[PDB]
Amino acid sequence: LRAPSYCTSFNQRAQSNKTLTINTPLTAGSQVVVALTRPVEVIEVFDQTLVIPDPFYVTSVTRNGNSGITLRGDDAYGAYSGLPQWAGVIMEVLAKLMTCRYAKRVRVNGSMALPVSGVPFARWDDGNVSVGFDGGSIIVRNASYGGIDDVAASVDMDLVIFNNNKPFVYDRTINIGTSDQNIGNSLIQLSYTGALIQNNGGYNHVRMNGIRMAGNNVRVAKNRVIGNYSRQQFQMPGKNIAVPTPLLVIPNMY
Amino acid sequence: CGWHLRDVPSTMKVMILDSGDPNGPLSRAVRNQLRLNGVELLDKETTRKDVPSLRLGKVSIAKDTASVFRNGQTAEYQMIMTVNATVLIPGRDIYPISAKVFRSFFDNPQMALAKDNEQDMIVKEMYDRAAEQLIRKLPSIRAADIR
Amino acid sequence: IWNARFKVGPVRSGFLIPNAKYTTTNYFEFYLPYYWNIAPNMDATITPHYMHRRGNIMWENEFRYLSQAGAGLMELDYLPSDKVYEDEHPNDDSSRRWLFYWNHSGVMDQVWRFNVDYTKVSDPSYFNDFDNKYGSSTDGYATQKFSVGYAVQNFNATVSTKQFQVFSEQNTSSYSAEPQLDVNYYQNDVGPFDTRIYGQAVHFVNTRDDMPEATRVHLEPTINLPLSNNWGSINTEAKFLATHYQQTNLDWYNSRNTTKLDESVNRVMPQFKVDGKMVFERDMEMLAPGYTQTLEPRAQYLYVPYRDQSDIYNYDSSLLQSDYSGLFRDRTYGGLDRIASANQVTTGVTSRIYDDAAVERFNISVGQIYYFTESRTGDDNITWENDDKTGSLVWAGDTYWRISERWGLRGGIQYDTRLDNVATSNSSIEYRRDEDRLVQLNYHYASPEYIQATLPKYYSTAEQYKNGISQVGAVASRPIADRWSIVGAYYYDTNANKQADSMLGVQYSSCCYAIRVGYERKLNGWDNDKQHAVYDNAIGFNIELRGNYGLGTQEMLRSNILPYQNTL
Repeated sequence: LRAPSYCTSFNQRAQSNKTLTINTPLTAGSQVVVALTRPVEVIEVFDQTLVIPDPFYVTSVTRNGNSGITLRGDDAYGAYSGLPQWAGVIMEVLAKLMTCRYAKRVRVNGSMALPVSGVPFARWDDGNVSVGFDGGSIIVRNASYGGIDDVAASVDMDLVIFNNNKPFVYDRTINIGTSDQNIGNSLIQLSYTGALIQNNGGYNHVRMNGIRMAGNNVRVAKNRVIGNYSRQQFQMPGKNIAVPTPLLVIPNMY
Repeated sequence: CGWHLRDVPSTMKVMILDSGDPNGPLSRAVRNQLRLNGVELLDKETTRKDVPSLRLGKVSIAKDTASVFRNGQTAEYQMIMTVNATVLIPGRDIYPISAKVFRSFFDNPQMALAKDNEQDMIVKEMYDRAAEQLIRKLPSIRAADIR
Repeated sequence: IWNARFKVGPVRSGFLIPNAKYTTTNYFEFYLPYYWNIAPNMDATITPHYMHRRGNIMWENEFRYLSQAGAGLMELDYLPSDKVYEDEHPNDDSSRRWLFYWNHSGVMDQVWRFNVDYTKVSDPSYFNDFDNKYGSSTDGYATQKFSVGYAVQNFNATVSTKQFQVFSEQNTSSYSAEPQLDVNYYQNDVGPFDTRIYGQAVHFVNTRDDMPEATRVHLEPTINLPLSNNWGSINTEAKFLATHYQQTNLDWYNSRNTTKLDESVNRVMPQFKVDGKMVFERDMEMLAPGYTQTLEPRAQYLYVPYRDQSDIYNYDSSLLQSDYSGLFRDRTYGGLDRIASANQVTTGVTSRIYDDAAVERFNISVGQIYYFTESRTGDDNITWENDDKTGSLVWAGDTYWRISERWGLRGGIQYDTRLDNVATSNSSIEYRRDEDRLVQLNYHYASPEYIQATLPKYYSTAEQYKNGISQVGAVASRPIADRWSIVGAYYYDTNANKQADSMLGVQYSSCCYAIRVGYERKLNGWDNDKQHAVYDNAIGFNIELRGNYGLGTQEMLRSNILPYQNTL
């Protein structure tokens, strides 16, 4: 168990190409913890009278020597430049504390705005749904459906929100992927885990990625539809991206 | 070598042009080509009947796939434009001529408004190359005419 | 994967001959046409098309008429309920699928022209699901277009408009002209010169509400001076280009880009061209008596000034690809939004061989372009292997030898020094006795550097596009008797050492029926996970009812993804 201290929270675009620098005071000998709430951003790029969807996701996090952090990312195809918008919360293991200001088992029917602003954690049990988070709302979709329609779904979950009443304490971090990983009896952070480009129904079908929790195992699943671009104009290679940024896991003591 | 400056057959310096679509893109190209060569074009209803007549026939344009990528997607196209025509020498018989133009290009993904401007330029250039071929076949008609 | 097809059917007002169809994708389908002679200038065709997988009948209605206004055709396909659509598209409450198509053409007097091209669909997935006979889609949208024209020998005036049918589930970007006016006027023999005027007024509207809009007016007066001789000719041309833009809806684009668009933009620039040409000839008696060889040098100088066009959005201009004949072209983009500067001279030589009948047999062409100044269009972003900008950069070639009345050979090369190697090249040799006997050889090449400079940026990173093209093909055809015919084609990729296409067809023709069997193994996609291609095997059984002739060739040869083309 760890008790990180709140430092700041950012929601802004990168200053330079795929690089977002956030300045904040830091102390020597401290483990900086960054909880990305918006690690992905599908930017439309212009290439010679073509408007092309292109996910931009964070790749690595670097500490700027006791003065801040920087986030460096990349696009799906490694060919286009842009300024993506990323959000998160910067903390420090070594002085305000985030407090549990919301804890309720809720019923989310397709979408639900957060009752109180903060960093949401949740756990549920359903294999046919996926849960995402765009910053203000929780998005629940039908992940077992193969098509270009934005088919919603419902799920019962335990929702906990921390903002800056028990202190925020976490025990492990997890890198989500295409294979199941058991998190035990614990709550996982809610966010988009990547983006998908697919050849589906004569379109370049673009979706976001969410979290699938069946039992206690978590992996990546398809989520909210971003857009459909006709393949009569241009055709894109298929992409399925899971971000390398870790997600926080907190004990189920809230 | 024994080169020397070259010295349309002189019997076709005045001729009638019939196309069925005199305001079309092919006939406009042909008239321009029979203007740089000092040929006077007479109206279709000339009282004179001792002049040859060039009658433009059917024109066919075919575009097909020439290459594919490793996913089977179309890489290159090939367009073939065929033009038919006949020249009538009064007293003599009918001498058909034809042209065949080839053009290869890559299938470039573009917005369809920008992409048909590129296709409308390729076809316009293939009309000028087809008109030039029909003028180079006039000396061979005069040779056939003189059995 | 494997697929199979089985078709049977044909090649006063009553029923026609029905045709059936079974495939291992859509199962049984049946067509039952009926014909109706309404009048000498009216008729209809009702064709209930029963689809088994969709579990209902699509009523395909057709109406061809010819009235005083003109001749038109209308179409209305209607499927009362779709079973597959309910599973695949649950967000739609209904399942009705329909398509309305209207065409028209009317020539009042001999100069006026009228046209209509109207299309509507019910859902954004109608075109993908159905093999509609009528109806045209542009970038996935059903388009409605109207046109009025007026054409005499020396004047043109066309006004037209085109619209898209956009659904809320479609994100594709497309511009249309609502409306567009084009005017042409030619007056030659103005003294020693020829004159010509071109004008256009257009309004651009995008399918999306966040893309810029503009109104553009263009004027282009031209004056020539064509001088000709028995051995040479030179043509001097002067041109003027005047354009005006009125751009709105620039808020979304300006905030996301460093280069801002401007409200009012005036682009005014001249153009000067000098094209020369000479022809020599020689009596080629050292090869064969009575032959002639001609040598035809050609040079052209073009000058266009430089205007900064970064504050204009690019609506309808795309880069043009070049061949030998494109070395003398005076435009780099197709459209009126990008007009690159030019300070260059093009030189070329073509040599021909004529036989004793004054019939051309052989010709070869070589050409290049020398740039005195780099061609800039303001918005200059092209990936090149080298930073060279001036000098001799482009080379192109041509060849056409007519070996006999049945043998033919062709070729074409392109050599760019900004890539340091061969850009593109193609060749072809064919023997063709008659319609049923032919053997052909192919080769198509495209360097990896050429694709990086030309194709979109994501091509150079994907393994299915980044390696270029290197393809060898072979087509053959042979009839066994007066009622048999065999065809075959094999295409190979020497970069990957894997085939690209393979076809084999046999047809037995008879007096009253023909039976055709086909097989094709083709590239039909990628894996995206294991990074390898996916092949598709298909067998086709086809029975034709005859009331025709033909041994089946030239139809079997054009059935694969790389169709045969007569290159003789």
